[PDB]
Amino acid sequence: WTNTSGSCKGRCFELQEVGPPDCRCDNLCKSYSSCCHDFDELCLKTARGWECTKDRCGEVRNEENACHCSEDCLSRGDCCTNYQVVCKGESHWVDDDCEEIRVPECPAGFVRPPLIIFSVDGFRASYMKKGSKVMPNIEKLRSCGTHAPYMRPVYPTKTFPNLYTLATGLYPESHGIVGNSMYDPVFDATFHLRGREKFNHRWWGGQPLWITATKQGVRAGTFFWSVSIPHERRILTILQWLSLPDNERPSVYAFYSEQPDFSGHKYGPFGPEMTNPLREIDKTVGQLMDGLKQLKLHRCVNVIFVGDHGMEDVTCDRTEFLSNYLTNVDDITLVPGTLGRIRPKIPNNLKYDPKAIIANLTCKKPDQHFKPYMKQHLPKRLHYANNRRIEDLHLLVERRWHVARKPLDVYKKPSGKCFFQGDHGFDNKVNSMQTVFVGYGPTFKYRTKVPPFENIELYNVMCDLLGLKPAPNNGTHGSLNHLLRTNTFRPTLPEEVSRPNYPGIMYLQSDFDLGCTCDDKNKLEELNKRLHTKGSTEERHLLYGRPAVLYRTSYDILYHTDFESGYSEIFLMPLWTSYTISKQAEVSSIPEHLTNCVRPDVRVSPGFSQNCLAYKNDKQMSYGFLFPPYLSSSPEAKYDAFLVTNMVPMYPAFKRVWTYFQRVLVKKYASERNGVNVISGPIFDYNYNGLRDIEDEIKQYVEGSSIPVPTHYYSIITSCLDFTQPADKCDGPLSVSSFILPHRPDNDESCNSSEDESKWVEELMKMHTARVRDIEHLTGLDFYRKTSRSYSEILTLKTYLHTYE
Ligand SMILES: *[C@@H]1O[C@H](CO)[C@@H](O[C@@H]2O[C@H](CO)[C@@H](O[C@@H]3O[C@H](CO[C@H]4O[C@H](CO)[C@@H](O)[C@H](O[C@H]5O[C@H](CO)[C@@H](O)[C@H](O)[C@@H]5O[C@H]5O[C@H](CO)[C@@H](O)[C@H](O)[C@@H]5O)[C@@H]4O)[C@@H](O)[C@H](O)[C@@H]3O)[C@H](O)[C@H]2NC(C)=O)[C@H](O)[C@H]1NC(C)=O
Ligand SMILES: *[C@@H]1O[C@H](CO)[C@@H](O[C@@H]2O[C@H](CO)[C@@H](O)[C@H](O)[C@H]2NC(C)=O)[C@H](O)[C@H]1NC(C)=O
Ligand SMILES: *[C@@H]1O[C@H](CO)[C@@H](O[C@@H]2O[C@H](CO)[C@@H](O)[C@H](O)[C@H]2NC(C)=O)[C@H](O)[C@H]1NC(C)=O
Ligand SMILES: [Ca+2]
Ligand SMILES: [K+]
Ligand code: NA
Ligand SMILES: [Zn+2]
Repeated sequence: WTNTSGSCKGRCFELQEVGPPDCRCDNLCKSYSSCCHDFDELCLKTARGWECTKDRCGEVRNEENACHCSEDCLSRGDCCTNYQVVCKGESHWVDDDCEEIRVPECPAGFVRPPLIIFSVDGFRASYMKKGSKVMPNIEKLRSCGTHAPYMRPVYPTKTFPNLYTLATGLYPESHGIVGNSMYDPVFDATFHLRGREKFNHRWWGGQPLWITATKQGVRAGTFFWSVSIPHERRILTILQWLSLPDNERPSVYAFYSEQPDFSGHKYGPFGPEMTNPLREIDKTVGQLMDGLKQLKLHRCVNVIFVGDHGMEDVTCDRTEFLSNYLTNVDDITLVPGTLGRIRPKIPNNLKYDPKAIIANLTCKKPDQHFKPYMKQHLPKRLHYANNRRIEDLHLLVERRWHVARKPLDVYKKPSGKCFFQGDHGFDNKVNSMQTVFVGYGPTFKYRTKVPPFENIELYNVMCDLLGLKPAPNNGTHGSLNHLLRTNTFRPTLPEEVSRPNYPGIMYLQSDFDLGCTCDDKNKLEELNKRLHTKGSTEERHLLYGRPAVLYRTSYDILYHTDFESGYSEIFLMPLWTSYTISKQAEVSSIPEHLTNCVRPDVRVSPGFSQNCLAYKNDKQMSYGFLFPPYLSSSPEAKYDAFLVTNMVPMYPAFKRVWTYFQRVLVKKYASERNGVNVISGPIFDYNYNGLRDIEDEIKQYVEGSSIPVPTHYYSIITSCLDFTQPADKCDGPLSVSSFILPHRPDNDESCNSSEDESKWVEELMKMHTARVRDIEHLTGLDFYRKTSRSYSEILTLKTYLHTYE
């Protein structure tokens, strides 16, 4: 219980931690119904508005006013933000020319540049195009400071998961806020935007910036504002805080704006009605900057202007209804809209039949505007599976569409129209969902554009800007060093844990009883005394050094004319297979007599090899090769491609994808990019946590054997950023794209897979694009260790995501 009888006198927006039975006066008390009885009259003053007027200059101080224009206001930090402009002939910050801030210029008493995070809800990246015509203050931050053309949010692209991601550097599956609404089957409770439940700390995991700061003895302003506090008051409060005594003043502040999200929902992202909301946000920014200038802090503070997600054209007319697919939608609960999450309406209902539901939801309309996934089958880049609050059954919705349970849930007006024309929440690589980032201040670079990056990266950077050590998170610390003038983070290469063996030719064909047969032989190669020696293999095919193995295991480096690989004696297959394909490379066939050819590898003991018998006996599982016979450099070299040490288990369904990739796409990449270097390999993620499985976690083997089946196959395709130089002779920055393809028994994901592979395989691969960094997590390997670039540049490269938008 809170004793509301107390008073907020001399306590307004106090940074003091106060709890029951004492009443509060902080910027969140209203949200807790714990404000002292006079909080509003003493703390939310509104008299005379938010701006000084000529007739107010030098006034007698009336403590009833919202903000002051009296002579003493400056030293009290009470002035309306335009005080000096109206009353002292100064210029608005926005009218001042941009000037490089080479070192912080702070009043005495400031030991470090404060950080102010200015978050705008639903600010689509492309809104920035509206330029100084609409947002002159924001355009000055953007053009003069450091900006990205856009920033990638996390899925789902809604506000709660994104704001907490920004605060923690964690994926939603790790921090717990996996949606604006969610049900936790252990709590048996439902979290909603509206309601008290969300205030319960049990929902919020990880360690958000304000906690990290506090634990390390750095003072944080309040990172939450009750909706009833007008933005002008929030700004005045931050400026008031900044004027506090040296020993009370916070180092980090957060402003939040609910716009332009709401206007976007109402009017759509391209409505003429969006201009007004944008003007208002810009005005608020101008208040902050004017205020800062008044305080002599405009060349002292670092400011981050950042959005949580974008906004797409979505209207009532574009709603799919589950009732068109399912017989009883009244027995399920659906988290709806721009994503779908499905569970039984009655928790734990025994009659719930997810296999039958998914079957009815799979490719049943030719223009179907969503796709069902068991969560473990969602593209790995989304990192949306490892949490009990994430339903097993998910619907990825097509941009511009909604999914609903039944037409009852949709409310057309007499106009046949809906009240909303905008929404968001879709796949985070969708263009419309991209949001904004600008950094401005002494620690950021001047007039610099940086490539787009993910919002999970910012937590490390804000820690850097505040001299803090970040809690464990999903950012890659250093990948954003290029945004900063100073306070960069010097990364260190992870230490290799397992050294490879380099087995020579040791066994005889006679030693092998694996059930493998090859109808032909290359007897010439038996005469090559230096067969499979290093030679020039590593320098042609392993361009960026061997991947470091970062866990305890036993593996062999194997050399070949056309490829090199790191063969695991434990998983019975390569951890990685690396090869270079030149722009002019020739594609050839697998000779008919070699169709079913598999050859024992005399470098590796029979006990550490797969056996073809398992494959012959398993009527569902077939096999493929990591280095493709199609790209052999000669008929003689092609024999290497059929070694049992190049073989991996693949469902025929998957082989349709993989063969198209091996035979058609790699060459196409080489042709388009002036040669490519390829590293491919297996991934084991049976418990869908985005991390390499230990042996105990692998749950499927080839029939009758201990050959483990990968849940995915990866490929990393590198070339020279400067496409005029061949991949193998590159002098500068690299260009990379990667994939993590799901290894599945069918192609149900691909509604057109009945057609030729040229009609559907690439579409599938684009959906499963990935960062090299994703693959590192899933494999425990570390790539690009030997290059001519800085470690920081490599880190950036590893976080790159080729989105194909
Ligand atoms: C993204 O980055 C994060 C952070 O580094 C990585 O997540 C970490 O993964 C490691 C390795 O598996 C886990 O280590 C295990 O930790 C457990 C117990 O740890 C407890 O205490 C820690 C530290 O105080 C705390 O962070 C953990 O919090 C989890 O559980 C809370 C209560 O349920 C929950 O509120 C919170 O959201 C978080 O849940 C998430 O993680 C758990 C697994 O712990 C998972 O089941 C859940 O679905 C969420 O994903 C926890 O109380 C030890 O017993 C083990 O021995 C082991 O050391 C870390 O716990 C985990 N940290 C966090 C915050 O998630 C991700 O792997 C990385 N992702 C990728 C793809 O790289
Ligand atoms: C709730 O708050 C009010 C105001 O703080 C408390 O009223 C005071 O009670 C003390 C103790 O009897 C008196 O000496 C003061 O005169 C009261 N203050 C005023 C301004 O009237 C009240 O006691 C609190 N209720 C509790 C403690 O449960
Ligand atoms: C999947 O869709 C089929 C229709 O294609 C549904 O089949 C109906 O089944 C009910 C009994 O469950 C029958 O009375 C109807 O005659 C069937 N419809 C038709 C037109 O064949 C089936 O119910 C759906 N299953 C789920 C899980 O929703
Ligand atoms: Ca795993
Ligand atoms: K088979
Ligand atoms: Na299909
Ligand atoms: Zn919204």
